[PDB]
Amino acid sequence: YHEHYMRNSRAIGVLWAIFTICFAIINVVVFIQPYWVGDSVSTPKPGYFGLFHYCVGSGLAGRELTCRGSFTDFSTIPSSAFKAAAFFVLLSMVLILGCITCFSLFFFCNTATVYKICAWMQLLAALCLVLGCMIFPDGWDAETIRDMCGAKTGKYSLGDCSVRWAYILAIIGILNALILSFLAFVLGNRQTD
Amino acid sequence: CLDGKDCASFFCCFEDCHIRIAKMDSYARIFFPTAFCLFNLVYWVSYLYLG
Amino acid sequence: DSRDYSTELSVTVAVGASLLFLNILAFAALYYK
Ligand SMILES: CCCCCCCC/C=C\CCCCCCCC(=O)O[C@H](COC(=O)CCCCCCCCCCCCCCC)COP(=O)(O)OC[C@@H](O)CO
Ligand SMILES: CC(C)CCC[C@@H](C)[C@H]1CC[C@H]2[C@@H]3CC=C4C[C@@H](O)CC[C@]4(C)[C@H]3CC[C@]12C
Ligand SMILES: CCCCCCCCCC
Ligand SMILES: [Cl-]
Repeated sequence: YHEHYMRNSRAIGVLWAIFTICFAIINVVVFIQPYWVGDSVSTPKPGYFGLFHYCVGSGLAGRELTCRGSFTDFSTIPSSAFKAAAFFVLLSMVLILGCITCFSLFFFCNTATVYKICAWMQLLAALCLVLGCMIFPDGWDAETIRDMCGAKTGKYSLGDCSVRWAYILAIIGILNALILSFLAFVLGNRQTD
Repeated sequence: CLDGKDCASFFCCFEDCHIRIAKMDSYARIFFPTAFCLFNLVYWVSYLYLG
Repeated sequence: DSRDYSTELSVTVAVGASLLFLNILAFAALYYK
């Protein structure tokens, strides 16, 4: 019985780490790729935008997507809500990367202790991602986003635009972070036996 | 509960840890290279490929 | 261009559901005594 116990624990820990790396990739992708919201057929003017970066069409029956925005320079971010959301998503990415670094502690530190460490860090990353996703719609009142989507757009109001893959992928990342955190807690309590 | 463990018994590992400080250099020989290598991978992929 | 993002939202959901299903399978493995 004990050998099966240890084998299942080891394998499930390996899968947990694999999915942790996958969630870190997801967090990096959503943080970088600017496809959180996008135009629609009824939108006055095309483009897309993410946490900080935004590309907007010139509006002459072509693309000419002029692009502007960078987390390094906070001046060009449209709104304070966007700045807060970008900072929270960055903090979540740093936290999950810290857990992937803390995987190195398995040589020396006790397995339960490091499992609880990454459990808490993944939970904190999930909380940060939740706050980022809840705060990001608050900045839709910005003049750039309103000029893009239209006058009907507003605070926590999608309007004419449509959410693109990055937003739903961030929500999926939130769910993944919660389940991975609980998984890490259960594994840490399970190694103790 | 899930494991019959109270909040403290299930979440915080405040039962051992500090005591393990003599092995601080032991962690750093693998913690620091991992963090730098991980930082480079996100840095270079972000600027070269993702954007 | 077809300015429709239904397809991309669709694929994003399939991958997300796959990942979540694998995680719930990990829970099925551990919680099973
Ligand atoms: C592209 C991004 C790449 C990012 C790079 C990620 C890599 C990050 C750096 C280092 C990883 C370090 C992993 C070392 C894991 C070593 C784990 C290990 O030592 O074996 C046992 C099982 O552990 C465990 O079940 C814990 C499981 C550890 C799982 C983590 C390592 C798997 C990495 C698989 C690679 C997948 C990549 C795929 C990405 C697409 C525990 O030992 P032990 O009883 O003696 O101790 C008891 C104690 O009292 C004294 O040590
Ligand atoms: C210490 C280890 C564990 C974590 C390191 C976190 C690293 C990868 C983080 C910290 C700050 C981050 C940067 C912060 C700001 C920007 C500007 C943005 O326009 C592109 C991404 C970029 C360039 C980030 C890339 C990733 C980054 C370098
Ligand atoms: C395919 C795009 C990958 C983006 C970088 C992933 C880094 C994951 C954490 C090391
Ligand atoms: Cl940038």
